[PDB]
Amino acid sequence: AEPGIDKLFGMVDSKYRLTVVVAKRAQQLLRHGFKNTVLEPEERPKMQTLEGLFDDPNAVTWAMKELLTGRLVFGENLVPEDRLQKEMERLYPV
Amino acid sequence: KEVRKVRIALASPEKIRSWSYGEVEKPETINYRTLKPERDGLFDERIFGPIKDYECACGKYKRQRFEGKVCERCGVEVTKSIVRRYRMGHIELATPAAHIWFVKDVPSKIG
Amino acid sequence: PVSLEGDFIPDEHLPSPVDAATQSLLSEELEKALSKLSEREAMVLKLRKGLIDGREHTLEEVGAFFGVTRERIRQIENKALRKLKYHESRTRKLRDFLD
Amino acid sequence: FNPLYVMAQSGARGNPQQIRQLCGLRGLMQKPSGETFEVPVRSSFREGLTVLEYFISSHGARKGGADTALRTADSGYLTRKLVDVTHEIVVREADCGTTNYISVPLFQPDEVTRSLRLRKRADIEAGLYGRVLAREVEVLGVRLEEGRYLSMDDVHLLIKAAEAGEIQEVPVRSPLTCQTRYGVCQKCYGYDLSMARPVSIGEAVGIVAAQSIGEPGTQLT
Amino acid sequence: RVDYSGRSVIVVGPQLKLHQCGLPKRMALELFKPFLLKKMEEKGIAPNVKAARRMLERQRDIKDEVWDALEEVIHGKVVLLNRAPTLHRLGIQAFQPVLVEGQSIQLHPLVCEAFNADFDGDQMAVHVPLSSFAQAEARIQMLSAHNLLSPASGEPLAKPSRDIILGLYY
Amino acid sequence: YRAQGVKLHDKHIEIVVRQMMKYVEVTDPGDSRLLEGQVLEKWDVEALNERLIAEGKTPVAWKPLLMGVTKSALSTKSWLSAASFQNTTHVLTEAAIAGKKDELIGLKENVILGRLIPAGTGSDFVRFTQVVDQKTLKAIEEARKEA
Amino acid sequence: MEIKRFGRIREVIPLPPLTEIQVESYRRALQADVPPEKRENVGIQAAFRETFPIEEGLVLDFLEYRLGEPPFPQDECREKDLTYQAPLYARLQLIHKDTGLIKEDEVFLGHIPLMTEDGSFIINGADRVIVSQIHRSPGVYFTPDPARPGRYIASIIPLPKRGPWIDLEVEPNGVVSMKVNKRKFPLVLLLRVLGYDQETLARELGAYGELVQGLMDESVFAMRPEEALIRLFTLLRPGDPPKRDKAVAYVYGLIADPRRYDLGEAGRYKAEEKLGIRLSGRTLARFEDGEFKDEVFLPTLRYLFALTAGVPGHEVDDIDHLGNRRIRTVGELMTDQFRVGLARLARGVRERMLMGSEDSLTPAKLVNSRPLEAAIREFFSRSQLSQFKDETNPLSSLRHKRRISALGPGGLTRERAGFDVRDVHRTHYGRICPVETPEGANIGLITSLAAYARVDELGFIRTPYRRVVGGVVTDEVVYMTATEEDRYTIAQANTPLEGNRIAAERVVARRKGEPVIVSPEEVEFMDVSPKQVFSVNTNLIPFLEHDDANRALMGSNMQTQAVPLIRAQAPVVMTGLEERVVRDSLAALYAEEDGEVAKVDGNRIVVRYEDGRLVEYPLRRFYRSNQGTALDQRPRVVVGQRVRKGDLLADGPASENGFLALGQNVLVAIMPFDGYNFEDAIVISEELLKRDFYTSIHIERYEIEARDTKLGPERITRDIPHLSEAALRDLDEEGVVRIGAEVKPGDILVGRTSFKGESEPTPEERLLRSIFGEKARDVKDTSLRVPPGEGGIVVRTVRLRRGDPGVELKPGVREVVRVYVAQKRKLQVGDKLANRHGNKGVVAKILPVEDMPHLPDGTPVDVILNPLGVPSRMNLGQILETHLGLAGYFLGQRYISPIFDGAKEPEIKELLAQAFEVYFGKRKGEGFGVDKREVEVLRRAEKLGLVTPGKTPEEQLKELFLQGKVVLYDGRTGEPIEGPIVVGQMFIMKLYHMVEDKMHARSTGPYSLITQQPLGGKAQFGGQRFGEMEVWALEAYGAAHTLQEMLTLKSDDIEGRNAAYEAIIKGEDVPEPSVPESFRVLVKELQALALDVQTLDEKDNPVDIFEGLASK
Amino acid sequence: SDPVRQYLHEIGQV
DNA sequence: TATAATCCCAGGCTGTCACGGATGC
RNA sequence: CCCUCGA
DNA sequence: GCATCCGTGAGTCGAGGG
Ligand SMILES: [Mg+2]
Ligand SMILES: [Zn+2]
Ligand SMILES: [Zn+2]
Repeated sequence: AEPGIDKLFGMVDSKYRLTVVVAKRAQQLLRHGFKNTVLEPEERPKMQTLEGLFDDPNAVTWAMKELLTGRLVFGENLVPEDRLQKEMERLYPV
Repeated sequence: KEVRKVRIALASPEKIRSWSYGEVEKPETINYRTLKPERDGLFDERIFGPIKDYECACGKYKRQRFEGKVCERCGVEVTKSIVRRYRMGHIELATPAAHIWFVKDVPSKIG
Repeated sequence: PVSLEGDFIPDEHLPSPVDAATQSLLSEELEKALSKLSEREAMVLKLRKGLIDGREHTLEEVGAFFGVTRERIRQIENKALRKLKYHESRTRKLRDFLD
Repeated sequence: FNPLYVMAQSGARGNPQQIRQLCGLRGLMQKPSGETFEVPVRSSFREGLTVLEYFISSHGARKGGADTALRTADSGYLTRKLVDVTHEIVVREADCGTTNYISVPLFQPDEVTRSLRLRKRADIEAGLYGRVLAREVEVLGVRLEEGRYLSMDDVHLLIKAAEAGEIQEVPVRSPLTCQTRYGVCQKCYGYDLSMARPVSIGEAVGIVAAQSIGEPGTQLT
Repeated sequence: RVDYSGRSVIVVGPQLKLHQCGLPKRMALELFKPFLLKKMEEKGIAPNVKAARRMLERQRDIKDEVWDALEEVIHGKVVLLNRAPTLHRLGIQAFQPVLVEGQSIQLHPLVCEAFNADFDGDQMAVHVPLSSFAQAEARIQMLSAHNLLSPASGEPLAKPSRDIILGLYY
Repeated sequence: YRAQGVKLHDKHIEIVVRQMMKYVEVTDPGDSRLLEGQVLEKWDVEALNERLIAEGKTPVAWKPLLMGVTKSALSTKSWLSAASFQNTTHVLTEAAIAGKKDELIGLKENVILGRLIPAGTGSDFVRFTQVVDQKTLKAIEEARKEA
Repeated sequence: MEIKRFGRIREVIPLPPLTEIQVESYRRALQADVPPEKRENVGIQAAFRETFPIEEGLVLDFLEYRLGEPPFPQDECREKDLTYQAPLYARLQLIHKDTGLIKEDEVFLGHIPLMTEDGSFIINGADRVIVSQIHRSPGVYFTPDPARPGRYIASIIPLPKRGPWIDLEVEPNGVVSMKVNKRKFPLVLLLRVLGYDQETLARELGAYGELVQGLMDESVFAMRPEEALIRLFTLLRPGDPPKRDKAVAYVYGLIADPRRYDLGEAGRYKAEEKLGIRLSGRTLARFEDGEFKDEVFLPTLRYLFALTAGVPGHEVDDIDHLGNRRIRTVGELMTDQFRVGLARLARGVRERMLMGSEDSLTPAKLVNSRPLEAAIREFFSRSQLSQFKDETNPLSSLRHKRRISALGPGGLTRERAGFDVRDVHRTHYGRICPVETPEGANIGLITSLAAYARVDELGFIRTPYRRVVGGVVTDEVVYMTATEEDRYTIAQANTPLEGNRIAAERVVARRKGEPVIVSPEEVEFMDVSPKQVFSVNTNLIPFLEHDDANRALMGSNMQTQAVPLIRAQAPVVMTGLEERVVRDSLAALYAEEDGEVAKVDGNRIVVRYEDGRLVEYPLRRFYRSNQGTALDQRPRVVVGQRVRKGDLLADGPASENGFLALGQNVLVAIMPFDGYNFEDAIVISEELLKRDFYTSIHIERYEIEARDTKLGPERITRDIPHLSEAALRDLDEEGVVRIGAEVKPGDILVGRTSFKGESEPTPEERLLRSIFGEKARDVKDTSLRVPPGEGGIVVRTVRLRRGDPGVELKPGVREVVRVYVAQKRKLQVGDKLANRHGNKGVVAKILPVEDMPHLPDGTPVDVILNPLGVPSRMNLGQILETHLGLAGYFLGQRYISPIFDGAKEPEIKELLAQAFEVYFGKRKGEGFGVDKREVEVLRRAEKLGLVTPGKTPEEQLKELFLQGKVVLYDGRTGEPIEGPIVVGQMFIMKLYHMVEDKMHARSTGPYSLITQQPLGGKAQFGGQRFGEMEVWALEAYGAAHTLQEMLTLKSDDIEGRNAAYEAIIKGEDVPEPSVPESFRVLVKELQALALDVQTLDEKDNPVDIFEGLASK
Repeated sequence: SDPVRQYLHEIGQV
């Protein structure tokens, strides 16, 4: 079971809304090279390699964890799309 | 644009003809040696489209620099072969005939 | 011939995604190699192999396009081919595409 | 602590009938005509049967298998029909705003027609659990408000109150009365029974219903 | 008929947590193959994609580092398991895979009830969701551990049965 | 279902039966363009009726009509649904004749078209939701405030 | 080892030859061993007799025929993919009615496929079996009118084809109606056409009250037979001019013509017996001296009227009765197709007779054998009852040949077959096996023939019974039909007998299938044996009477699925048929006569007999069968051995010393183990892999062709463009893989090069070409490689070349090469195991020997079965097999326990006791007492009530052993299991279903032509189908993007999928999907129907999904 | 119904 | 391109049921 | 597509 | 208003074989 699923499901008015928020954030992180993360270095999910701990390649995990943090804001009609896109590309170039 | 709807209606002979890229005159498939589409046959490239990407039948225009250009000699447009899945043919009947769906589907609409 | 009724029959015309990706990566890598040259010699190679308008020009036409003699443009083609050979022997990137 | 008795009682495996076949008599059997033989098998698989008894049992077995197959086919069909008729039903909003509802009876007329008796627990649960009350209900000093999703406990409580003769029927929001277009609303539908909570908007309850009816269909004897 | 879908015989891993399934190495390799190629380029196991694909083309040309790379690939992601016939939505469930030697798919003991899967030689199909949307959909919604109750009855579908009940009773 | 020892929540059956009661038959046209004995959806006839009462016209007198799931599925407003179920010929002919438009309301339609279904993550309710971190949100808030 | 056999029942007669149904049928059909003038009127002889003479040369007549020698032997046929057949020569003579000229010549009619010694066929190199079909026996039947209670329907049924089904009914208005080809007309008319007058019909039918009044119509008797005939012709043939000779021709052809109308001989006899009349011919009437004469119809109507009125001695008929159903064997079916082909040839003959010179003609010029050849060829190739043989083990073949199908041509169509036809009828007793039948849709349609059962010449099935006179059971064996059986009272075979006399004053018997308690004096007959009531397979299940029918069925069906093992053993417990089955299946070699064995070799066995002659038997070795199982015969004898007649010379596949060996004999313990055996799964000891238990040889045939093209010929070569020596290493000079080489997926069996198609080099290709300064070669690599997940060692290569002796291939094809790749398959995870009792499952775990629960003396069990299987499955036989198997393990002996005459409990108890005395006492003599753990488990047993309190540890342990349970030590701990565990020897088989064959995965690959959706099937490297129901799943979950993904990027969306793979391999997220191509196919296929399909926006303005490509 | 027979009639008219 | 020919491709060959709709006393 | 065999 | 013939339905996935 994905950790804190009860909490995430408690956050929203529909489970599917959660799914969308998560997937969108995952694509955001994948697009900006994770640089936009609200996670502190100790809050970073880790993959255990042959060598040692590395970052977690799965953006969805990251997204759900970030969503757990309560540092993300979700909703409809918060910002025009293009403006958001270019603000993110300005803050975090790819 | 975004597709919000799908309509299905009856097709006029004028509509049908306006779809068609040519009328197939002959009941011929392919040449029994060269294995190529017969002229005014069911597979004819003059109508439906080129067999090879951006290449005519005779081979006069082989490149993308010619697009929309119809070869004069073999009468084949130079374009993507994929259109052979798309472009419609047609057959003009001497005497008109009845679409059987509007005949034998009870109760008969025509009837 | 016999009736299709056919589901055991593959489609041999259309490219598989593998082939598509292969051609894509080949074009990209070729642009990488041609970027390591000067724009004129790269353009000469492109016009000689037909990467620009789709067809291969003769020496007189490339020479008339850049404004030089056929011998000159042929020699430019040669030195470009040579530099590409050197960069190929060095990097060995394109080898895989020779099948 | 006998293994048969253990597995049977715990529910791990086996049932009273199969066990009885393993121990006591095999029992009566059917003729191919659906008629019953007058002479039962006195044997158990422990004892072993006569070729005759075994033969009768083969009648029965064959009939059974056939039934199972043909049934599977028809059930598949029904399921497909159902999916096709319900597929556009999806929860499209929170409230249709309907004042309409249905009243779920806790009592059914006796076969003796002597009086009304309490409906079986499971039935009541299936008609009640996870539903929204369309009206305020005051019973056993407990206040059940309009807009309350009945929990399992709420339902048990209502059964109790029924046994006390306080309430014979429970008003509830139902898709039968739901005025939502091209689907149902949140309230009228119910719990999302997988999550035991109010259903998320956008859940497709048509396919759910269809499948839910479908799967046991193959089991219906 | 879809790309990125294999099938094999299912066997019961008891050792699986509810959210997991045994996925054979070969199968997992072929299904994730593009991701495996990309990850192979990210590492030094191959200069480029094509060389890596040709590398995987023959079985004796396959080394161990590619398996580790594959392990790096599938991290956090889930696949989909399905048994035919599919009677209800639980006929398909999401499982975070775990690579196993051998050709058999290892399934969790509980979820069997929802699949109506014993092992007589039943076989199941696998599917790899591609996008991040597909993945989030699978993990938040279609995850096995996330549906413990029948959407029909509202009773737990995943519950102890057979051996488990037997032991606890004993 | 009970008799066989299968627990099944009534609300599903209620959904289906609701789809069975979906249609009505006209016992009188009133001031509308409808014909006596014409069969249509209860929703549509009630909408038309409220439109006539609001207009002051005579309402359409109608009767409840119960049909099985098969006929009802074939009777749906979407011809892509009906054609993809059974009686394909009949459906396609009658639909073409009427020049009927499929509004792509249901799932099956969009499945055929390969589109995104109107349920779950594809529901218009939740699919327009946006995700923004406080840093980006504040950057945008400054860009908004400065103009 | 010694084999102890149980049971008090003495079988009087042995089992008849099993394959004899096939063999006798086909031989009786061909009569090749019969001189042409001694042949009877049946078979292909019947075919010739029916077809010829051909009139209107004016006359072409049949003299006789013959069968020649096969152009090739069997093994050669299989090798070269030819058919095993004999040339058919027939003698015809041409006779002009006028000239008197007689021209006579022997004509070649083509070839007739020949049946091998075991009862199979070889068609185009593939062994095949012809399955006997069941149907309604021809005759006259009467069944109650379902609509009208008290009334009835007479039905006259001919052979399949051979005539119309005729129904007779009494209509509501009272008239007698006749239905033919779905046409209702008064029978009175036809009766008049037969020449009947009201007088004869009134005296005949008048007795039955006011029945005959419905037969009375004055208008009919007011006209002579001619007028009535023309009338009926007008009734049956609207639009057809009622010319007299035309009507006579049609009607005669429809009823009195033996050529186009034939009842079965069985149909004839049954009609006679039912109606109490005698049939001269096989038709319903005759044409004699210009007029039609009655045979059937009047007695039929008389019987019908008698049945209707309630006239005594008249009854309806069971159409599922085994007396009213008959079996059409291979000879009869072959006869029919042969007949049709011959008639086609006759049309050809007449059509040739109307043309050409009327003077010069020969039987050669007239006869074209082509349609006959095509007819036979179609019967042995594309027909229904001709099936790919099941060779997996000998038993599979035997049963296959013993099958009975109700489907096929002339048979029931599926989904039109309900319960009545699928049911086990009371007369199935000793005839059709009540057990063996497929699971699922086919249940009840495919059945098997009983062991002692026989099919007679009339197509009916007979079962043996013993004559009982005055309470004395003789050895006289009377084979009875179902009706004959229904005439008597028959006691059970287990009936107590002192000598030949009935010992019991109360005996169990059957009257018309109904079980009844009777006196010895009332017993007419007696069962031969229990074996007679079940099939071959079902007779291989020990303790059958302890097994529930279903799991028994699975027992049989899975027995036929068993893969032959290298180490295979006959079961520790046997039913006694494990020998005969090997014999009749011709799997094992036998000594022809008495004599001395001259030589013994792997490839050869030479025997000198009492005659002095030296006979060499070649040995079949490592031969691949239909299903991929290896067939090889191991010599069982030593040089100079003295053999008698019928002694075993060599063991074939899956046989141990003349006994049938399918699976293995292992040591099982039935306990749960750590949830690995949860739900039918099984746990096995790794030791089984060590000693090569459950290991089999599997061969896989591969084939590639080199053909002539228009771009130039393909050729087999060792020169393959762009391949390293590493790739070509195991290839020989010609390009063929060497014998004995190990091949892995990706390896090349046969190198091949094909000239490239027309290639317009893309600018990238030209640039790269110029860069590497290498010319693109003419050919390309088409070479046959190894399918992923397959491989092995190469046993053989077969090369066929055009222009070489004895070799001619299909047009356009140069050369054909076949590579035979075999393998040795160790038991592994996912492989399926099963027993004769129906317990089945996959191996989920293989434990190292130290983890296996073991005996106190340190003997680890082989296989761990979960007990939870047994109770609901209700098969207890496996248990008894396990106990007696344990006693056998210790006493070192096997057993023969007949079915329903068994080894009962007490005897197994005694045997078990002896087994204990071996198992324990040895230890006490070894200077060891009882272990502490054993004492604990004994305490637990006392608490379990499994032992008696107060007895010594030894006595209690023995008390546990007679219960077949023993102390078992967990290998991970050393601590005992808290209770005693059942442990013994069980017979467990490896089935054909193995994970090596079934594992498949796909990323991308081949797509279908039109739809551009991926292919399917493993061999084609196909993708899994995501069905409607799966879409229902994803929809119910409400996962939109996963579904959409499945609908586009995964399957038919080409832009989507190419861009997808490209996106992933670049480490980019996948792109938004576009319209699936199959939708475009839908649109265009609707347009071809003249339907306009328009994709519109919200403004109803058209949106082109074809992007302008389809628009001018 | 049947084209052949119908044509035979139509031809039989002359 | 020249006796005279003038209405058939035969295939016949059967054990389901339920619903809707047109058709016939 | 038919058969046969698996679930 | 009530019988009768015609048309259309009748589980999924997988395997092998022709
Ligand atoms: Mg199973
Ligand atoms: Zn051209
Ligand atoms: Zn509502």
